[PDB]
Amino acid sequence: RKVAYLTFDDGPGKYTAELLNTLKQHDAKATFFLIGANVKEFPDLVKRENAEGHYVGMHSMTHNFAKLYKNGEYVNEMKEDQGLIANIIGKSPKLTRPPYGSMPGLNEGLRNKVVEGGFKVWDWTIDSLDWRYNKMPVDAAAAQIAQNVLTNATKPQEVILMHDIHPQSVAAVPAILKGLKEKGYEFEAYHEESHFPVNFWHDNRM
Amino acid sequence: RKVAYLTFDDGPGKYTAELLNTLKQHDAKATFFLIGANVKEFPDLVKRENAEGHYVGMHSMTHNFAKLYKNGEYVNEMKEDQGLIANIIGKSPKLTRPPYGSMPGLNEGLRNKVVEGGFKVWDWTIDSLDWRYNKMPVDAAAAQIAQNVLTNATKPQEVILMHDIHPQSVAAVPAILKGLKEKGYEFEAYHEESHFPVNFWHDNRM
Amino acid sequence: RKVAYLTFDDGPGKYTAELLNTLKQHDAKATFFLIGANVKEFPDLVKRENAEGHYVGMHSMTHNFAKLYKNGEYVNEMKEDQGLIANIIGKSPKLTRPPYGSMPGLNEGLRNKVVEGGFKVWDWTIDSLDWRYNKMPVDAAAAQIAQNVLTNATKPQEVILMHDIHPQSVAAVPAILKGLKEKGYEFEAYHEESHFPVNFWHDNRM
Amino acid sequence: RKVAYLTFDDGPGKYTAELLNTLKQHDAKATFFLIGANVKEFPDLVKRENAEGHYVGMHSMTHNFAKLYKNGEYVNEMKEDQGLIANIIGKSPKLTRPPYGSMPGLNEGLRNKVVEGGFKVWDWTIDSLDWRYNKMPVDAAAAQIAQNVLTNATKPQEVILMHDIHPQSVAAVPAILKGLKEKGYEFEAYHEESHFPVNFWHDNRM
Ligand SMILES: N=C(N)NCCC[C@H](N)C(=O)NO
Ligand SMILES: [Zn+2]
Ligand SMILES: [Zn+2]
Ligand SMILES: [Zn+2]
Ligand SMILES: [Zn+2]
Repeated sequence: RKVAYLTFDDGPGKYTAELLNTLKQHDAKATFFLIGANVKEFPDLVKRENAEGHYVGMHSMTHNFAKLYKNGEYVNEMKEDQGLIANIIGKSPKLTRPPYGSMPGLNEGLRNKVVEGGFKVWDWTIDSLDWRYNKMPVDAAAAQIAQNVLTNATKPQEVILMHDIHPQSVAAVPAILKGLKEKGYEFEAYHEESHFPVNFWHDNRM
Repeated sequence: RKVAYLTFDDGPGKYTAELLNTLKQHDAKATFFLIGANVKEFPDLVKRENAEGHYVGMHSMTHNFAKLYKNGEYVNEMKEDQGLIANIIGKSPKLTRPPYGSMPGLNEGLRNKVVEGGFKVWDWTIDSLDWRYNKMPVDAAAAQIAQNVLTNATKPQEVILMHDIHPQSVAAVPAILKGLKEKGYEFEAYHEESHFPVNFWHDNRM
Repeated sequence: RKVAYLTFDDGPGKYTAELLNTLKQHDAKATFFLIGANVKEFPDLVKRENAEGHYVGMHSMTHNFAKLYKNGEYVNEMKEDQGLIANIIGKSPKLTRPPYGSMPGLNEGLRNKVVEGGFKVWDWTIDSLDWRYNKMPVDAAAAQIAQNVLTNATKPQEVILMHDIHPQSVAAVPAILKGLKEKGYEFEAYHEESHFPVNFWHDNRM
Repeated sequence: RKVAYLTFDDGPGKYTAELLNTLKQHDAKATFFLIGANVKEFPDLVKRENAEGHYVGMHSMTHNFAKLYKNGEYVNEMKEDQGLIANIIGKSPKLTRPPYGSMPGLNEGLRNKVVEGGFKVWDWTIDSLDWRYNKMPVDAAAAQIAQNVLTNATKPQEVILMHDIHPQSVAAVPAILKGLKEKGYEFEAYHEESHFPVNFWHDNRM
């Protein structure tokens, strides 16, 4: 079975509800990796993401490279971001998404602390590259991002990276949902029991 | 449609002429990010890079993290570097490659300055790790450096980070050239007219 | 009659148990040079190395060059390390493995004191370089590290230097085991009564 | 095609005239790498070595790892040793043999200085392991030593590392000298305009 894991970073944002509506019409499940401050400011959308069948994961508190990796705060920020989400959805997620991917920031020491604290790490297999088209005419941008994604969809499992804080990304998800559904894909959320490694370190403990 | 951008950093140096011959024999173009100290010491090598169809960009004066980022000399140092390079080749190139990468050093202050100065910032999407392989037989090191590069070229555009100031790096270039070619890359150089963003801050202004 | 002596340094550590299993699966015996702080923290791992047919040697307390050599605490530290290990496994090992190798730390005075104290000193005849491969996917590093050891085993007795305190290192050992055994090596531990000299000073009193 | 390049280090010494007699007795030609202070002390042996058709090359002034490599004095000591030898044999040898081998002592920087100062660098392809048997019965010691050597002789050219300051090494030579004539080998000395690379770095500028 060819599965497509849509993943969404740095949320929630002002386009998130738009996106949740779009995904529901297509009976598509997804994963969100939320930043701490956005959880505080959008508790509703967070509750809604869970309620509508999507996995809710963490993406830290600061999204600051020096704190997370150089100063080794990764696991602490994931844990605090875990609390905020637990307070809303009533369960403590295990799946983290490292800001800026895990390579090279998540060294051998921190990778131990992630395993030792119960967390999994998921990077991705596809960069939609949606940030390139920021502040550009949404329509044209989005269809380009769909190209970025659709034409790299090759292997049975695919973990796609998108940012639902950007309009062109959210706008792209329509056209990505059609073309992937074509090539035999299914759009599921990440399931914690069904975990399989997807990380730049090929580190199978996460 | 696939294009690989070999980029060589910290040069020019005593191996740089050898690399220039290898590039020319294979009809391949690359990009060089130079430390001004070497611009001065090897001005003929700078002049030849530009003359053989390669891009000549800046990589600062001091290559000192503290001066560049903590003290905020990045844009200064890149313009000094720019001036020196112009005197030799007649162009004031706009592309900068930050020492130690942009993340975490190029903060938002400097990033604004970069844009207000009309400069451009390239990081990389493939790290050859070439300079680390310096405690082994050069040919064996070059094999492992090619292997790194060859097995990470997946995207239609790869910005491969190397350093022309180490023997194992230049020795690695032929295997690299041959491999990517079988995978379908061309080895164009950077063109300023065709700039597409490549940093770690996902800042598509630079 | 060819014999590979796998040696692991700076342990025990969080991957030592996994490595201990993997040795067991292949009936291979090895040698562990331990740091005193680690000996104190993982006492049961020490016991398990010993109880499984491995030689348990010393690698100082501080792994601090200036304290060991410029200050001459080498024999002191290896003696305290010996004391700590004996309390666990019942025997006072004699063999030490110098942090940073013996050249040039183990000066003549210290080499004399080594011999006066009944200690033996081993450096190695093959550097895996394993610990340098900590910025790449762990499988990939492990394959390069295997390649290193395999392509350098040519002498009837080879002492391979590794570190069991790194994931890529422990991941390299299976491919190292298979390979050397293709080349007809068997994997013994160090044996006190069968001591032969292996050091950079060519001092056959050690 | 058969060639065996016997090389002897750290000379001249007490047994060098014996060795020189042994080689002459077998029409064998060899290579000596001389330490500076031994050249000062044994001018006749140095003179005699050149006069009888063997190559005379340098092996440094101090034979000191930290001065040569860490403090970067290698080339200076080789040039100084070179002067001493020129003052006796009326030419300046190009071939140096690094104390302790070139790996990892001779880094990329020092390998440039050696290239630039006009010097070549020969390691070896066979370690006699002669130093193991020091202060042991010269008879048995030598026989073992011929064995280590003869055993690993299989490639068209061999560069054997021996030490003519040791009695067992010298005594071993008769047994080696036609252990190798049968296998085919002929015993030539090194000649500069016939130079081919034999170095642990596989650096072919050397
Ligand atoms: N100490 C270091 N080299 N830092 C690691 C990254 C260096 C960066 N690729 C660079 O400066 N390239 O020129
Ligand atoms: Zn993010
Ligand atoms: Zn640099
Ligand atoms: Zn160590
Ligand atoms: Zn020597």
